[PDB]
Amino acid sequence: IDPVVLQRRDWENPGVTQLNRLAAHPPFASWRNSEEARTDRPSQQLRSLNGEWRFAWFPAPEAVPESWLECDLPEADTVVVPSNWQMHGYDAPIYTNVTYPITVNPPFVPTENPTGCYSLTFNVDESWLQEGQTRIIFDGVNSAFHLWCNGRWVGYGQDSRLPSEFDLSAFLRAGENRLAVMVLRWSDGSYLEDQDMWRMSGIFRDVSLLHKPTTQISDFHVATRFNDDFSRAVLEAEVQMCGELRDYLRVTVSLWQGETQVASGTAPFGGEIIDERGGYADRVTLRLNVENPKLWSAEIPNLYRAVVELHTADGTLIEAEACDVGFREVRIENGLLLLNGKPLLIRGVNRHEHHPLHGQVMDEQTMVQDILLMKQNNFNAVRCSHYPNHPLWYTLCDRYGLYVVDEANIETHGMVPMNRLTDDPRWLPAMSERVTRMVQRDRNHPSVIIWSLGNESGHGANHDALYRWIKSVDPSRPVQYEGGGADTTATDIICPMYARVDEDQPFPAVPKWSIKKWLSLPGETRPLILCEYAHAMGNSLGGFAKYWQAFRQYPRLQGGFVWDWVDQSLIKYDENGNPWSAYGGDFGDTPNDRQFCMNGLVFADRTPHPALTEAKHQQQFFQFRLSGQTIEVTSEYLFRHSDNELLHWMVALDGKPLASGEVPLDVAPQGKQLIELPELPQPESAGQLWLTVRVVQPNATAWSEAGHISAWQQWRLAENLSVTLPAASHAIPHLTTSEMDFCIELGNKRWQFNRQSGFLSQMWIGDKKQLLTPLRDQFTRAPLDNDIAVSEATRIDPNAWVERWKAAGHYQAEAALLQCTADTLADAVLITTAHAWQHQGKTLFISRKTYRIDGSGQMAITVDVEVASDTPHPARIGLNCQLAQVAERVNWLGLGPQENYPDRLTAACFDRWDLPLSDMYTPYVFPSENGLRCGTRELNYGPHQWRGDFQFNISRYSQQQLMETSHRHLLHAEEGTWLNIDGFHMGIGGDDSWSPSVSAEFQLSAGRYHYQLVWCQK
Amino acid sequence: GHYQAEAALLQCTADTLADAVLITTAHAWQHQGKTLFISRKTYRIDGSGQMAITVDVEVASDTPHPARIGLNCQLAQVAERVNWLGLGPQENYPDRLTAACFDRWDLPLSDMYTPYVFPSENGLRCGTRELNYGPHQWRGDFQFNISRYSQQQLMETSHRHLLHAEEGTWLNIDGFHMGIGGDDSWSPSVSAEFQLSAGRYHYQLVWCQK
Ligand SMILES: *[C@@H]1C[C@@H](O)[C@@H](O)[C@@H](CO)O1
Ligand SMILES: [Mg+2]
Ligand SMILES: [Mg+2]
Ligand SMILES: [Mg+2]
Ligand code: NA
Ligand code: NA
Ligand code: NA
Ligand code: NA
Ligand code: NA
Repeated sequence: IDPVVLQRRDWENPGVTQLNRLAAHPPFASWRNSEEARTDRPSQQLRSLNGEWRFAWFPAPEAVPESWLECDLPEADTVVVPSNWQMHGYDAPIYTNVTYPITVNPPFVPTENPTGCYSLTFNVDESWLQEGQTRIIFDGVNSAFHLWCNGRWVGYGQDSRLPSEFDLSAFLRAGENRLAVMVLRWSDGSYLEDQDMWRMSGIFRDVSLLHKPTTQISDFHVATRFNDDFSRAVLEAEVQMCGELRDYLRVTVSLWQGETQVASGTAPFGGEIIDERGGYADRVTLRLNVENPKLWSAEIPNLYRAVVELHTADGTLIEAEACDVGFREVRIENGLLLLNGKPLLIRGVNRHEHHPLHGQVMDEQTMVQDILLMKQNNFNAVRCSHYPNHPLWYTLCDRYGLYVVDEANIETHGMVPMNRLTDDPRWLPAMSERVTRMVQRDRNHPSVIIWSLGNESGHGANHDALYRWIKSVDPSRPVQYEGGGADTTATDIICPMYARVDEDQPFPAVPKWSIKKWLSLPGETRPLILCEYAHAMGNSLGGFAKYWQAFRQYPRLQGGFVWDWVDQSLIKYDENGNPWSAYGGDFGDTPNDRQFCMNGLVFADRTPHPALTEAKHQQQFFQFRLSGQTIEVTSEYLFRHSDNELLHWMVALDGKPLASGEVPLDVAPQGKQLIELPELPQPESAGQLWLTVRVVQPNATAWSEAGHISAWQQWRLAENLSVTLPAASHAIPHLTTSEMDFCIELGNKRWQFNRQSGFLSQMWIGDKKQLLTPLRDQFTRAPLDNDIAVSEATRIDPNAWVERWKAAGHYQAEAALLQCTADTLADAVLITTAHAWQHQGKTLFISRKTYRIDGSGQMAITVDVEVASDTPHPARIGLNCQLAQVAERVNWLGLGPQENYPDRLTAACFDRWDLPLSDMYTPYVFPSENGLRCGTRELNYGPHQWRGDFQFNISRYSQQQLMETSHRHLLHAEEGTWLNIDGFHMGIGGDDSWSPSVSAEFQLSAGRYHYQLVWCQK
Repeated sequence: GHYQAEAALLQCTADTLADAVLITTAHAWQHQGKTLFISRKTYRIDGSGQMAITVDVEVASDTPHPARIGLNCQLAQVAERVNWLGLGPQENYPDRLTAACFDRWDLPLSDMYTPYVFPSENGLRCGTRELNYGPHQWRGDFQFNISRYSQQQLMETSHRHLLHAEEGTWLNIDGFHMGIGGDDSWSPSVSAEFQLSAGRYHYQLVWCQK
């Protein structure tokens, strides 16, 4: 194909971002019936061209044969559109984080430029061509394209994340027509699309045809302005037209509240005088008064319907357009972000448009599934990281109720320095279009409360210009932008990524201050909402509660957006057709950044990670205090009463329920309720009483089913310590001493301590061996993504926990025996052991133990550990062994039921839990230490019971296998069951995942540690 | 009832090992039917003359966190000097020990008492690994105070000038001690991290002759 199209190379020129593209505008449907517009029903004037298309792949646009313009290529395939062509296997998707997937040489792209040739033969009815305007709408094309209709060149478009529209009126004929779309993978637009995500291409959002009359609504803006107490509002609708102006033309704007018309107004065209040359003859603004409007919030998403009718004075409708209207005010005042006059607390998450099968194509089902899960887990806000979303997303957020940060498709992370392009006025045109056309599209959505200038593009003069452009065109929403230090002149909100709660990170030029400190820096007055925090990569969200404590305590700390919602894993199939989750590098893509695309609170199929429950608990909308027998409930709702809430309470003695009841909740927003519990029966047993409360929603909502639990909290009540001594045992265990073993016999039970190793190597119950691997101290864990601390494949931080561990010899050190002795007591055998772990003549740890086996068949293991002060703090201080048994169930008295770690255990509840063994393993795509449960007093597995105060995990996978396997699908069940029982376990961290992030209070730094376990048969 | 709690014996047994005698004890402290604390100990006396005291303490979760978890006795010996390896040389407490340095300190006994005009617990030194007083040596990882005044006398006396040296020397050796606070002096002011709230406590002392 040629000639001007190939010679001009528009995809290597940031001065050309489009040719012949129509102006951006809010969603249109061109209804010719007002009632269909009101009810938001399908429009005959809006056709989908989604479905089966013809497609051929080429290595470069030069390889595209001319004949393709005229007719179908025989070698083409029939494929579904929308789609990313990488998902159909035509070439590899690439995962890189920061480094561009192409040589950095702006505005040039590689000569080998994968080219997708899409075509469609389709019908157009004569009615559509006799009169009016027929346009084609490409909602998303990645990254740039030329368009032909029936062999004739139509135009060109850039920006993968906003719609490109072209007038086809002069190109079409009645009956059969053919479209030819040449999509280029790389363009100068790629320099503005360096988001930390899979790099794909193609026609990946809807394609549609829209018919508008020649005289048409071309744009409209809806604003809602309020009095001081929000009891009065004015809806202001500016309407623009194209076509010939006539005196008989009219616009009517009506506002609907369900079936009730609340207001209507009509005017001819002709705006007020704006300057010395007059006003806009082709515009009119309608003003409607609304008394006591029902206000829109995420809490209660009240919506009205505005209908915009273009018509003649005699009453003949030309066309109607429409939108949902949410009556809400967003403003920053005295340093606080307010919604309808009340300060928001953002329970937010970043959300990419990712599907493990369809790549970056978004469907309604997945969108709805995401929103439901978000709301069920107490999220009220979403950031569109890092591009305008599929248009349906905003409609759903409007109707379900979520606060939205709408973000321009501008990320230049890979530039050196980051602002090389954004400070260059030659790139201001390309940047402006990414901002301005976003605003023009999305400005009528009530769910959009904040505009964002993009992501990770430094701070340049181009940001300041566009910041001001938005502030000028839309004063209704704050503008934020994190680049260049998070608090620049281009942001209304201090919006850092991964600024910690208490700890400063004083990077040169772009420091990350403690969020508490940041607020009070000399002269600073703005609110702080983190654009990204609590990096949810694999086994993560350590310290999430620290953020939420601070958000609640500090008025100007107004929350943040977790990074992020969903793992960007992709599905591949093995030789047997079995699906597996894949990450960076698994497609032959290179260079790549491996698992760094998986940072989600949920797996790609939307199965929750364990971190999601911690998020739900910390983001609860009711706060609880206990005083005596009085529960104080405080509502953090700003607008709604608790009109779908009852409080269930339960008192239990070590898991055994003793008393329970329920009280309806009747709490005003920001209000308090006092609940006096009845007099509780005193227990005639030793142990700890535990109070658990939970908030239950009795009725189904749009986002939840009847019985949904929205909040919970636990307290210790009375404890009665056990003073009664167990009865003197009848049986007495016997000590047999050989050269190789200390053996202990009690009935048909046997304990065998290997005297060379100094470990318990075997146990027998009759003729059944109990151990496959001896019981040994363990001080290492299979490294979490946080311990590894890598964000770019070719970058290692020597301070990373795994790096320090490896270098200190933690994973290398082996036990050296210092002492192994045996003694007979009055009613017990006492085995005393001392070991040392060494690396290069350096003692890392010393473990001193006693094993006391008594007549009741209980083995009491007392362990005292020394950790050298100059060695890096160990991942854990515990024991492990491989059990011969494989049982169906795991039953424990401790924190659960889900996986919990010391810095991520607030959501867990103390109680008696019983799960299948498989649930005790968390299938993180990148395998690591997982499945731990803390605060555990009793553990039951098969014939075994362990008692003490410990943390444990239990599974068919050794720490050794977990640390040696890169992918979960490659793990194999080992013989029997691996048990890791820890006196102490280090935090998991997660403030970020590319530097040490475990807070000091969760590091194993005490130097000397003590724990005790009792092992017996159940 | 922390000041009134009475020690009730639960267990006291003796065992003879290969090279040691082992005494095992358990006690419960109770006030009006409520068990406040349980102390479980072993004393291991070997052929070298050393006595290893292992102490494990349970504290009821619903009793106010205790001021200390340790042992005390009145020694017959009155010596002139106190020698220790730990934080010093001056009085230091868990929430007030940043100024103290770890080293070998040697002071007159009188320097181990702080003469606050209103008498109270005083003269603690923390992070101590070895303590020497006359013929005795204690080793471990503990906090201690040492003086001629019992906690009882300090508690019962309003003015320092009314204190009288008791026979011998009162030794208070703690595995754990609560912070002193002071953010103000008219409400609870000891921060949570310096309160003895762990519920279960472990410490070991070795007592021998120097
Ligand atoms: C902030 C920006 C986002 O796109 C991700 O790169 C995240 C780390 O995974 O940091
Ligand atoms: Mg271009
Ligand atoms: Mg980035
Ligand atoms: Mg809690
Ligand atoms: Na706040
Ligand atoms: Na990432
Ligand atoms: Na209710
Ligand atoms: Na691994
Ligand atoms: Na006193």
